[PDB]
Amino acid sequence: TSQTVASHVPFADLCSTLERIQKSKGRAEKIRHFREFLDSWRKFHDALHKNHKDVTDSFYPAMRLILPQLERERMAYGIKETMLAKLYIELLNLPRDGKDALKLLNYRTGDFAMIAYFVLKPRCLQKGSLTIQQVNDLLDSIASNNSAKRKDLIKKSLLQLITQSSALEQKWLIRMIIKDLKLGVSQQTIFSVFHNDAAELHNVTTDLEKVCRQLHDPSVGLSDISITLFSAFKPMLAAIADIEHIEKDMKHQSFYIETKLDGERMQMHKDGDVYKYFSRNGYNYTDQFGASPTEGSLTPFIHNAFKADIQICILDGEMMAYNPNTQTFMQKGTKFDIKRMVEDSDLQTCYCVFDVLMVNNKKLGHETLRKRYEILSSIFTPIPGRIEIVQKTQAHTKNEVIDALNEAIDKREEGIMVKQPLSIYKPDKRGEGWLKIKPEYVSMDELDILIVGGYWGKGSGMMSHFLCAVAEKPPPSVFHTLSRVGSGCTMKELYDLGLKLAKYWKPFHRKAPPSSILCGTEKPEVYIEPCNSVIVQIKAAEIVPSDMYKTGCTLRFPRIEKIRDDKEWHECMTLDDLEQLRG
Amino acid sequence: VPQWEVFFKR
Ligand SMILES: Nc1ncnc2c1ncn2[C@@H]1O[C@H](COP(=O)(O)OP(=O)(O)OP(=O)(O)O)[C@@H](O)[C@H]1O
Repeated sequence: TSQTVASHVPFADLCSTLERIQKSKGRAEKIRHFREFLDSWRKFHDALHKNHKDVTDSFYPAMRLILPQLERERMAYGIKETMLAKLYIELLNLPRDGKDALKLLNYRTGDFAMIAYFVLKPRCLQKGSLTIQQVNDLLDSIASNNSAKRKDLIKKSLLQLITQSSALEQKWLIRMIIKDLKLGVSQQTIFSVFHNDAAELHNVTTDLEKVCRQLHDPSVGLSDISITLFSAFKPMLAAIADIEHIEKDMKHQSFYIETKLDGERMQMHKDGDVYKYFSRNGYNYTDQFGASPTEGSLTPFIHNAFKADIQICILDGEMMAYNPNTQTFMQKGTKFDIKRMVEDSDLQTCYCVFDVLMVNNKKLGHETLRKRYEILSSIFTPIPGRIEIVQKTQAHTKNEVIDALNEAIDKREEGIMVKQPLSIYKPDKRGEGWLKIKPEYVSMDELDILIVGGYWGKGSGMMSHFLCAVAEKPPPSVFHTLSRVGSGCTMKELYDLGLKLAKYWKPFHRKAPPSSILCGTEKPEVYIEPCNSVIVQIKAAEIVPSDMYKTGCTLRFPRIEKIRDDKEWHECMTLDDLEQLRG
Repeated sequence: VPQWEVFFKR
């Protein structure tokens, strides 16, 4: 009658197993102790359910305490080490000014659980009373009441966990709440011991419960473990690659160079008017983006972009904040508050899709990437700034990838992606088919130089690039150009700077140039008098020889990091400085 | 009804 194994196993039996494992020296011994607990569970299960029919009961109530980091059903506990300290100080009735109280309070980073254990052990002699199931009920209570900001009920659930458990169970309970058990055995090892297929399964369903239920019998595997509709799969990952080796790395055959967006990795699951969104760690973001075309920040706007033949699909991409007025994606690192601006409709959510894993009743994971891309084009018609196919192009040249990387950094992207056209989709696997390339930046990151010129181009107009200079050391009235740098308004402060500078630009005349600003072959469309301009902080990979600038050199992969409006124009970097820097 | 104590501590 709805019976469960967890309802018969003392949490104490779980914690003694954990203790034995943690205290065990070698991998083999650690594994042994786990197999022993597991096997008892499985044999008891068979006994408990021999007569029972169609049972959903499994190792899950234990599994989730053993791998607390993978809990997805329960929301956050919201319990601080310092909050426990206080509860424990009051409850154990410690001298409020004594070493024990203070050691719990002033705890920083011996985990807290151990410090707590050594205070508890002399004082808390009770034998434990709770089943694994009851521990789960109480943890559920904490999470649920956390979500509701019902602090008092939270205390009461905790007080039932503590006063009902032994000292040793509390040490483990604390680790289960912090979600760091410190067993000295990887979660990969845990899955391997549980079932040959546990890890593969977990990668395409970020769900311990399904993993435990479906693989409850060790001696029967699953085949064609695959991405399935409404199951969070772990994203495929890009490995770092040095530019020098790329041609080899892409197997000396054609490859894709795709835009690298720094957003939130999000997967979209679609069946009709029903949508689910999962983040990279397998959390549900459907409340924000929209379950149905009538709800949320995205779904109502993209629902009708899906072509007529499309009833079911699974997409992988990045959520970006798009600025409609400048047609620009906003970078994560800004002084400004992106989520609020998206909620205030100053920015909007844009889904940039680079992959598709299922279309209708058809699984795509084991298709060539090239085939997947073809299919992607058929999935939906893009709407700029809401749902888009990430831009890609074919290439086979190390040369072509530097071009890509140069233009990427120029447009204030932070790198590029390189992908094998024949590669298949491999959940949670890093590298393999996908590489990422970024500049080799050298910590040179604090180049503070003056804006002396600008270039109009794409976007609202607003400027696409700045020309920057260093100061000639005065006995500052003369500057020497050093580099063009991308100006795109990927952060509002660059946009605000533009409005600040607007009234100061002056037409640059090659045949009658200003004296305060000395140029190489690179001339700006407009310039600005130095006393009217602003220092920007520039990150660069290196300084290289160049006749385009007066300094006789320029910056490789430059990028504005900060607007240093906290420094007067005359605080500019000098040639003398730059010379010293090159060494 | 199978009892847990004999499956674990055995
Ligand atoms: N076009 C793309 N195709 C596949 N994956 C991508 C793409 N763009 C971004 N990603 C994933 O998103 C990540 C970017 O996240 P994030 O914003 O942290 O980047 P970052 O901090 O600028 O640098 P890094 O990429 O090294 O983390 C990439 O590392 C990659 O795993």
